[PDB]
Amino acid sequence: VPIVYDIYSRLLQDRIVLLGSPIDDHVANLIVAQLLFLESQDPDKDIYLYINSPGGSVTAGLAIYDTMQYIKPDVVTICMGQAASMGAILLAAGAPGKRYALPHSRIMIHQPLGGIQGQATDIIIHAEEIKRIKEMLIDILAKHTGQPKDKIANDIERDYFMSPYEAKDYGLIDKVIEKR
Amino acid sequence: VPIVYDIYSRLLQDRIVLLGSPIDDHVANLIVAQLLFLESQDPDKDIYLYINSPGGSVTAGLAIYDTMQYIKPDVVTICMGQAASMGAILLAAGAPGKRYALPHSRIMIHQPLGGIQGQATDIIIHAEEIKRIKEMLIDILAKHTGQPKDKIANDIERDYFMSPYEAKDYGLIDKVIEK
Amino acid sequence: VPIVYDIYSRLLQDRIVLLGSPIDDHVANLIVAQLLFLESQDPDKDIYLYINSPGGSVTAGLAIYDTMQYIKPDVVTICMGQAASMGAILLAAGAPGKRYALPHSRIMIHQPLGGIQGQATDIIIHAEEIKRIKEMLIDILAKHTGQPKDKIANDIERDYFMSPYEAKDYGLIDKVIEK
Amino acid sequence: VPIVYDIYSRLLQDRIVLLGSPIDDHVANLIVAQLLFLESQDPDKDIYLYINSPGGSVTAGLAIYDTMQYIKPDVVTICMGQAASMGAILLAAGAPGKRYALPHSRIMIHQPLGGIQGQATDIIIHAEEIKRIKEMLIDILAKHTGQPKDKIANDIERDYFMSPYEAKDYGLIDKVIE
Amino acid sequence: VPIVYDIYSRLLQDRIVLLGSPIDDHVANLIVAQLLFLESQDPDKDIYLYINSPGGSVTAGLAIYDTMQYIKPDVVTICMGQAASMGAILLAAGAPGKRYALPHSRIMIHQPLGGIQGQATDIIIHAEEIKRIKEMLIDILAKHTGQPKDKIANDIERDYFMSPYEAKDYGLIDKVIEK
Amino acid sequence: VPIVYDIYSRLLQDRIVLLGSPIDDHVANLIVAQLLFLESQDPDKDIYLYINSPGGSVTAGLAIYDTMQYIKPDVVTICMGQAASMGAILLAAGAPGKRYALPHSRIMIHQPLGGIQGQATDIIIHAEEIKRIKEMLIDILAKHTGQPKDKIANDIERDYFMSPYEAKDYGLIDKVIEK
Amino acid sequence: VPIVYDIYSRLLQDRIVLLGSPIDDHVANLIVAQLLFLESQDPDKDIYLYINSPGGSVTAGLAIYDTMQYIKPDVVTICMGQAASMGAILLAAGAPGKRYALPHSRIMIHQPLGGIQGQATDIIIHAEEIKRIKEMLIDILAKHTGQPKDKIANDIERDYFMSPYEAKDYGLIDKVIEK
Amino acid sequence: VPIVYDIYSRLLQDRIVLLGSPIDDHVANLIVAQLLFLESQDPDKDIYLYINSPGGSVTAGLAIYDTMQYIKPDVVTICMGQAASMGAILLAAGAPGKRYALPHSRIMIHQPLGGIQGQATDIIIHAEEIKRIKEMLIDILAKHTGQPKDKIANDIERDYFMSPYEAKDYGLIDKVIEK
Amino acid sequence: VPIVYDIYSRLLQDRIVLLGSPIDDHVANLIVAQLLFLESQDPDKDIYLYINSPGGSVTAGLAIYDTMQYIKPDVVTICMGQAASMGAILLAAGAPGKRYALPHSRIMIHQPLGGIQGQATDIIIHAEEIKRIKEMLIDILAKHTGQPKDKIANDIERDYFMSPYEAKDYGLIDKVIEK
Ligand SMILES: *C(=O)[C@@H](C(C)C)[C@@H](O)C(=O)N[C@H](C(=O)N[C@H](C(=O)O)[C@@H](C)CC)C(C)C
Ligand SMILES: *C(=O)[C@@H](C(C)C)[C@@H](O)C(=O)N[C@H](C(=O)N[C@H](C(=O)O)[C@@H](C)CC)C(C)C
Ligand SMILES: *C(=O)[C@@H](C(C)C)[C@@H](O)C(=O)N[C@H](C(=O)N[C@H](C(=O)O)[C@@H](C)CC)C(C)C
Ligand SMILES: *C(=O)[C@@H](C(C)C)[C@@H](O)C(=O)N[C@H](C(=O)N[C@H](C(=O)O)[C@@H](C)CC)C(C)C
Ligand SMILES: *C(=O)[C@@H](C(C)C)[C@@H](O)C(=O)N[C@H](C(=O)N[C@H](C(=O)O)[C@@H](C)CC)C(C)C
Ligand SMILES: *C(=O)[C@@H](C(C)C)[C@@H](O)C(=O)N[C@H](C(=O)N[C@H](C(=O)O)[C@@H](C)CC)C(C)C
Ligand SMILES: *C(=O)[C@@H](C(C)C)[C@@H](O)C(=O)N[C@H](C(=O)N[C@H](C(=O)O)[C@@H](C)CC)C(C)C
Ligand SMILES: *C(=O)[C@@H](C(C)C)[C@@H](O)C(=O)N[C@H](C(=O)N[C@H](C(=O)O)[C@@H](C)CC)C(C)C
Ligand SMILES: *C(=O)[C@@H](C(C)C)[C@@H](O)C(=O)N[C@H](C(=O)N[C@H](C(=O)O)[C@@H](C)CC)C(C)C
Repeated sequence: VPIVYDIYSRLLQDRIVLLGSPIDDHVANLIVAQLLFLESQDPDKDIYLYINSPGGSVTAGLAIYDTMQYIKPDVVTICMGQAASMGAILLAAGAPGKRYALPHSRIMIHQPLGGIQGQATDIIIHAEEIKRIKEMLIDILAKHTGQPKDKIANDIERDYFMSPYEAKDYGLIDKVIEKR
Repeated sequence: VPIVYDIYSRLLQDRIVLLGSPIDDHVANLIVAQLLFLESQDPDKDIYLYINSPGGSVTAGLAIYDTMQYIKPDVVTICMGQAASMGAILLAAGAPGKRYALPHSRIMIHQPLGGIQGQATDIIIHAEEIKRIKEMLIDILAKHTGQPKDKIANDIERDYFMSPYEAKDYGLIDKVIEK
Repeated sequence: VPIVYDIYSRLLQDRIVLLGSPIDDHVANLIVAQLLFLESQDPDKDIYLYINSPGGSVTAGLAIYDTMQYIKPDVVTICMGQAASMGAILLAAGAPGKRYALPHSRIMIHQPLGGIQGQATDIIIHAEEIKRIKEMLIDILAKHTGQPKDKIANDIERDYFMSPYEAKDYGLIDKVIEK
Repeated sequence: VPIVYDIYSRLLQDRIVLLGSPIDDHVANLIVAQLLFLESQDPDKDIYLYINSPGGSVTAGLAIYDTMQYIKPDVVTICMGQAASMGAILLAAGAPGKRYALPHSRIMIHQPLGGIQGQATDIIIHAEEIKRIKEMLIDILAKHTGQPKDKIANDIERDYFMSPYEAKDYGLIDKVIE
Repeated sequence: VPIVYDIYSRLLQDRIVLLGSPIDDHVANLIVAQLLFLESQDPDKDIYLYINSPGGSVTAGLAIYDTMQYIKPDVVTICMGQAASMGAILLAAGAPGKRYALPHSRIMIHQPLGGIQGQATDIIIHAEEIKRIKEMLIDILAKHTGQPKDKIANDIERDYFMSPYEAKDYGLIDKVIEK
Repeated sequence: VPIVYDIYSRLLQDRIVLLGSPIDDHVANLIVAQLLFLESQDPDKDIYLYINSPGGSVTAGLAIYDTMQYIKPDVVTICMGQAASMGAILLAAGAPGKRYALPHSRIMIHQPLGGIQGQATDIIIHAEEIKRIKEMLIDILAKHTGQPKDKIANDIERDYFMSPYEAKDYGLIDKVIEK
Repeated sequence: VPIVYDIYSRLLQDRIVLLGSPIDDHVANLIVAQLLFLESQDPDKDIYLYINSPGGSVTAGLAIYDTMQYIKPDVVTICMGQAASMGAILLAAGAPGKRYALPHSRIMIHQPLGGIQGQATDIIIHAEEIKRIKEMLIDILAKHTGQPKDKIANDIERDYFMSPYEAKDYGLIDKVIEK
Repeated sequence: VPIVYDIYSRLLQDRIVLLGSPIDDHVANLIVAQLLFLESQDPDKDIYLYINSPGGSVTAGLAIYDTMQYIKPDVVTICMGQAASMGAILLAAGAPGKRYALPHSRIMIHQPLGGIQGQATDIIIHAEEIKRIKEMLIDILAKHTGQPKDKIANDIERDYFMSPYEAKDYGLIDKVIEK
Repeated sequence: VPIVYDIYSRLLQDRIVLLGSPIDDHVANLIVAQLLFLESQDPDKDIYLYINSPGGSVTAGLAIYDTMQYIKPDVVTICMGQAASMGAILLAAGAPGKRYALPHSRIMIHQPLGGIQGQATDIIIHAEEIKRIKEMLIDILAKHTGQPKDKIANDIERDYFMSPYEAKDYGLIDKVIEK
C-alpha cells in the first residue's frame, strides 16, 4: 500500500471511496466510517464510491445501503470490473443521474442464498426470514431502477448478467463513461 | 459374529429381527429384506422386531414403517435400551396389543431435523417438504397412539423422553415386560 | 448380511431386486446383472424392483433404465422411503400398470446437475451436452407419465416433491399400496 | 454381490463380461483374464462385453483392445449408460456387425490427456510419446469406423459427444438395440 | 520493502507503476488507485506501467483496462519477464506507439477459463456469460492489434506464446527495447 | 474376482501367470510362488507370463528375474499394454525365441531411480550401490538383447519408449503377435 | 531487520542490492525497483548486486536480467554462498570484467524444469515453449561466457556444479575475490 | 523487541552482532548486511559476533564465512550456549587470537548432511557435489584450527562434542572467558 | 503492548528485565541483548531479572547463565509465578544475597530431557553428551546452593517442587519477599 498518506487516504481527500472486495461486516464498517467521515467534513459535496465487488453478506450490504441513503451528500456510484449481487444493489442505489459504469464492467443481479440446519420449526422460521429479505431486495431494486416488482422478481430467480449498456437500459445505472 | 449359521441367521429361523443401530438406507434395506423374507417363509406367523435405535434417516425409517404395515404377518415390537426418534415410531407401529418395552428402556419422540443450502427459492421449497414430512410423522404417531394430531404436534416440538410406563400411558407401547 | 444364501440372494430366488442406495456405476452394474440373470432364468415371469434411492449418476441410471425396457420380463417397480431424481425416473419406467408406491414414500423429479471447469470452448461443449441430457430426461418422463413435454420441462426446473397420491395423479405410478 | 456363484461368476457361465468401471491396470487384468478364460472354455462361441465406462488408462485400455483382437471368439460389444474415451475405442473394437448401443446410452471420443513434470529434455520425450499414442488411437478409430484419419483427428481435438444414432452414423457401432 | 518513502512510493513520484503479480481484485484496486492518483497530480504527463504478470481475474483485469483508457494521461506499457492472458491485454492496451517489451520477455494470449457447478439452467446461463466475455476479449485484442476478429478468435483457442519480436509483428507492442 | 477356482487360479491350471501391477515385494513373492508351483507341477512344460507393468522395485524385479532363469520350464513372455522399466527387463528375460508383444503395447527402458538422505558418508555408500545396480541392469539388457553394453548405457540415460516393432529390432522381443 | 533506515535501506544508499532468496515475481519486482531507483539517483555510478540464490522462476529471472542489461549503470555481480540456476545466469550477466565470486561460494547451471497437465495438443504447445526457453537460456549463457552454444547445451543437461575457479575458467565470472 | 533504536540496533552501534538462530539464507543475508554496514562505518575497528547456533544451510554458512574473511575489520567470535555444525565453523573462523567461548557453552563439529532423489546419474552428480563440499569444510577447519586435514576428516565422521577447554586444545577457539 | 517507549522499554530504563516465557534461542538472544545493553549503560548498577518461566532449551538457558556471570553488574533475580527447570537454575544464578521469590511462586528443579534417533553409534555419542550436560547442571546447582553434588543428583532424578520457603532452605534463593 504505497505512501504520499497511503494511496487510499490520499484519494479519500478527493472524497473517493473504494469498495473493491467481497462485502462482509469488516468491509461495511470501513465503507460506513468513510461515508460518515466525508459527511462530517462537508455535508454538501458529492462522494465518489467506486464499486468492484462480487457481493457478499446481505446485512453488511444493507448497512452500506442505509448509510448511502441517510447521509446528506449525493453518493456517485462508478462500476469498474463488476458490481454483482449486493454490489449491483449499491451501484443502483447511487444518487439519481449519478450512477456510472466503465464500458467493459459487468453488472449481475440475483436472489439471495442462505444455509439453515436444525429442527423443522427453526428451518421454517429462517425460511420465513429469507423470504422477507428477498422481498426487501426486490423492493430496493424496483425503487432505484423504476422496473415493476414482478419483473425484478422474475429476473433475479437465476443469475442475470448485463453489459453496462444492458444495465443502463434496465435502470441500474444512468450513464456508461469511456473517457474523462 | 459367532456361528452355529451366524447367530443373527439362527435367530431369523425363530422369526426374530434385530434393529440395533442408527437407521440409514443400508440398515433399512437389511430390515426390509428380513421382513419380506419372513413373510415369504410364513405369511401367518408373528415376527419379533427388537428395537435398540436412536433413529436416523426419516425416509429410511418410513421404508421400514411401510414394510411393517404392508406384510401379512403381525410385527411384535420389543424396546431394549432405547427407541428414540424414528426408533420410537417403529416401536409404536407394532401390531395392536403386541408392542412391548423392557423396564429400564427409554422412549423419546421429537420433530425431524434438516439442513438446506442454496437460493431462497430452493430453501422455501425444502422448508415446505420438511413441513409435509413433519405432518406425516405426526399423522403416524396419532394413528398408532390414539392421541389427537394437535397433542402429538405440541409434544414433539422438543425432545420428549419417557420411561416405559409413561410410554404405555402415552399409547406408544401396550405392555412393560419384566420376566 | 444374514444367511439362509445371503438374505438378498434368497429374495433374488423370488425375483426380488433391491435398489436401496445412491446410483453410481457400481450399483448400476449390480442391478443390470440381476435383471439379465432373472431374464435368463425365466424370460416370461415378472421382476420386482424395490426402489429406495435419492438418485445419483444420470448415465448409471440410464444403464438400468434401458435394461428395464430391453429385457423380456415386465419390471414391477415399488417405491419405499423415496424415489428421487434418477430413482423417480426408474420408478416411472416400470411396466405400464405395475408401478407402485407405499403410502408414506416420497417421489421427487428435477433437472440434471453438472460440474465443468476449463476453457470457454470446453464449457460450451459440456453445456450443449447437459442440454441434450436434460431434453432426453424430459422425453423419458413425458413417455412414461403421458404428460406433455412443456409441463414436464416447467415442473423439473426446481425440486418437485410429491406424495404417492400426487405421483399417481402425475402418472409416475399406477397404484398406491397400503396392504 | 449376491450369491446364486456370485452374480458376475454366474453371468460369466453365459459368456457375459461387465466392463462397468474406469479402466486401470487392475480392471484390464480382470477383463483380459475373463476373455482368456472364455476362449479356453470354447474358442468358437461369442463373448458378450457390456461397456459402461468413462475410460481411464490408455495402456490398460490397449491391453483389453489387443486381447479382444487376438482371441478366436468374436467379442460382441454393448454400450449401456456410456462408452467414453477408451470405453468408446473398446466399444468400436467389437467384432464387425456385432457392436450395439442401448438407445439412451452416450458415446464420447477425445484425444488423450497426460501429465509430465521435470527437466525440459524429459518433458519433450514425453510429448513425443503422447503424440505417438494420439496417432495410434486415431489409426485404431479410423480402422474400426471406416472414417478417414484426418476426420478422426479433427473430431477428437475436443470432447465429441454422440447419441447412439450419431455413433451408428459415425461407424463406432452397427446397431442401436430397439 | 526498502526505505528512502518505500521504494515503490519513490518510483510512483517518477510516475512508475509496477504490475508484478497475478491480477485479482486487490491488485486491480491498487493499480487503479495509482493511475487515479497520478492523473490528479498531472493529467498531461505519461504514466509508465511495468507489466510482469501471468494474468488472473478477467473482471479485475478489465477494471485496470477501463481505468487505463478513461484517464487523460497516456499509459506507457513495458513488458518484463512475461505478459500472459490479461497481462497481454493490458500490455496491448498502452497508448498507441508507447507499448514496449524487453528482449527476453514473453507474451501469451488465450481464451478465458471458467468453472460452474449446479443445475443445467445455471450451467447454460454461465456458458452464455463466458461466451460474451470471450467475444469481448477478442474485440479488445482486435482493436489494439489491428488484427481481424476472426484471426484473434482462431489464435486464442489454445495458448499462443510469442517472443517480443513476434508480439511486435502481431501488433501487441510497438517496439522491442534493449538499452 | 470371479469364480469357476478364482479366474487367476483357473488360468494357472493352463500355466498362465499375470503380472499386471507395479512390482513391489508382495507382487514379486506372488509371481515367484506361481513360478515355483508350476515348475513342481511339471518342470518340462512352458509357462506363459503376461506382463502389463510400469515396473517398480529393482530388488523385487530381480527376485522374479532370477526365479525365471533358475526354474527348469521355459518362461514365455507376452507384453500387453506396457512393459516399462523392470517390466521391460522381465519381458526381455523370457526364453530365447518365446518373447512376444501384442501390436499396440509399448516397451520402455530407463536407468534406475533412487532416494537417499543422511550423512555425506552414507550418501556416497548408497551412490556406489546405485552405480553397481545400474551396471547390473545394463549387463542383463545386453545379455538378453545382444546389444553392446555402451549402446544399452547410452539409451537408458532417459526414458526410451518403443513400439513392439522397434522393441523387436532392439532385441527386447522376438515376435509381434496380432492373432 | 535492524535500524540505523533499516540495514538493507542503509546499504542501498551505497548502491548495494542483495538478491538473497529464491527468485519469484515478488523478488523480481523488488530487485527491478532497486535497479531503476539507483539508475535515477545516478545513471553513471556502478551498482553492486550480491547474489545468494538457488534460482526460481525463469520469467522472474529474465525480468531482472533484461533490467540489468537495459539500465545505464554497470551492474557488478558478487556471488556469496551460491548462484544456482537463474542465480548463475544473473551472476554471468554482470558488466564485463566486474563479475566476482567469494572463494567458498558455488555456481551451478542446469536446463529449465516445467510441469504441464491436459490435452495432448496443450502438452505439445508447452513442450515447444519450454524448448524455446531452454534455447534462449543457452544463448544468454553463450553470450556472457563466450562458450560455444553446443558446449553449454551439453553441460546443462544435468546439474553442473563449479567451484569459483572452475566458474572463472568457464567464463561465468572474471575474478575470485578473498580479501 | 524493546526500544531505546530496537535493542539489536542499539548493540550494533557498539559493533555487536548476534547470530542466535539456525542458519538459513534469510539469517545469512541479515548477518552479511550487518558485517558490510559495520565495515563501511569503520573498516579498522573490531566487530563482536556472538554465536548461539545449531548451524543449518552450508551455503548460507559459507556466505557469512567468506564475508567474515573478506571485510577489513577483525571479527571477534564469542560462543554462548552452543556453536554446532556450521556455527562451529563460524566460531573457528574469527580473527586469530580473538575466538572466545563462555565456560558452559558447547562446540560440536560434524560432516555435512544431504538429500537427493531422482535418476542414478543425478544421485551420482549430487554425491560428487556433497563430497566436494565436505572436502571444502575440512579445508576450512584445518586452516583455522592448525590440525591436519586427515585428522579433521576422521574427527567429523560422527558428532564430535567439545567443552570450551577441549575446543581450545583442538584449536577451534583461543580463550575460555568467565568474568 | 502499551506505549509511554513501549512498557518493557520503559521498565528497561529502570534496569528491569522480564523473563516471562519458555526459554528458546530467540528468548536467550533478547535476554542477553538486554543484559549487554544495561552493562554498557552502567557497569556498576544492579540489574533486576524477573523470572516467570517453565524453562526450555538447556543451551539457550546456559547462554543466559554465562552472560549473567560474565557481565560486571550484579543480577538480582525475582521469582514470580514459577521458576522451573532452567528457570530455577537462572533464579539460583543471581548475585549472592540478591535472589528473591514472591511468597506464592513455586520453584522446581529436574534432570534434563532429550530425544535422539539413528544408528547405535550416534545414540551412544548423544547419550554421553546428555550425561555430560546433566553433570554440568548438577555442578552449577551445587555451586549456587552450597548443597553437596550427590544430594543435588538424587533430588533432580524426578520433578522436585518447592514453595519459596523450601527453596530458601535448599539455597536456591536468599529471601522470600513478604510484609
Ligand atoms: C450477493 O451479494 C449474494 C451472494 C453473495 C451471492 C448475497 O446477496 C447473498 O445471498 N449472500 C448470502 C447472505 O448474506 N445470506 C443471508 C444470511 O447471511 O443468512 C440470508 C439471511 C439472506 C437471505 C451469503 C452468501 C450467506
Ligand atoms: C430421529 O430419528 C430424527 C433424528 C435422527 C434425531 C430423525 O427423524 C431426523 O430428523 N432425521 C434427519 C432427517 O432424516 N432429515 C431429513 C433430511 O434432512 O433429509 C428431513 C427431510 C426430514 C424431515 C437427519 C437429517 C438424519
Ligand atoms: C438425480 O438423480 C440427480 C442427482 C440429484 C444428482 C441426477 O439426475 C444428476 O443430475 N446427477 C448428476 C449427473 O449425473 N450429471 C452428469 C455428469 O456430470 O456426469 C451430467 C452429464 C448429467 C447431464 C451428478 C450429480 C453429477
Ligand atoms: C479416455 O479414456 C481418456 C480419459 C480422459 C483418461 C484417456 O484416453 C486418457 O487420455 N488417459 C490418460 C492417460 O492414460 N494418459 C497416458 C499417461 O500419461 O500414461 C498418456 C501417455 C496417453 C497419451 C490419463 C489416464 C488421464
Ligand atoms: C488470463 O488471465 C486467463 C487466466 C488467468 C488463465 C483469464 O483470461 C481467465 O480466463 N481467468 C479466469 C476468469 O476470470 N474467469 C471468469 C470466471 O470463471 O469467473 C470468467 C467467467 C470471466 C468472465 C480465472 C481467473 C482462471
Ligand atoms: C523401473 O522399474 C524403475 C521404476 C521407474 C521404478 C525402477 O527400475 C527403479 O528405479 N525403481 C526404484 C528402485 O527400486 N530403486 C532402488 C531403491 O531405491 O531401492 C535403487 C536402489 C536401485 C538402483 C524405485 C522407484 C525406488
Ligand atoms: C533455476 O533457476 C531453475 C529451477 C528453479 C532450479 C529454473 O531455471 C527453472 O527451471 N524454473 C522453473 C520454471 O520457471 N519453469 C517455467 C514455468 O514452469 O513457468 C518453465 C516455462 C521454464 C521454461 C520452475 C522450477 C517451475
Ligand atoms: C550443520 O550445520 C549441518 C546440519 C545443519 C546439521 C550442516 O552443515 C548441513 O549439513 N546442512 C545440510 C546442507 O546444507 N546440505 C546441503 C544440501 O543438502 O543442499 C549439502 C549440499 C551440503 C553438503 C542440511 C541443510 C541439513
Ligand atoms: C527445564 O528447563 C528442562 C525441560 C524444559 C523440562 C530442560 O532443562 C531440558 O531438559 N530441556 C531439553 C533440552 O534442551 N535438551 C537438550 C537438547 O536435546 O538439545 C539436551 C542436549 C540437554 C541434555 C528440551 C527442551 C526438552
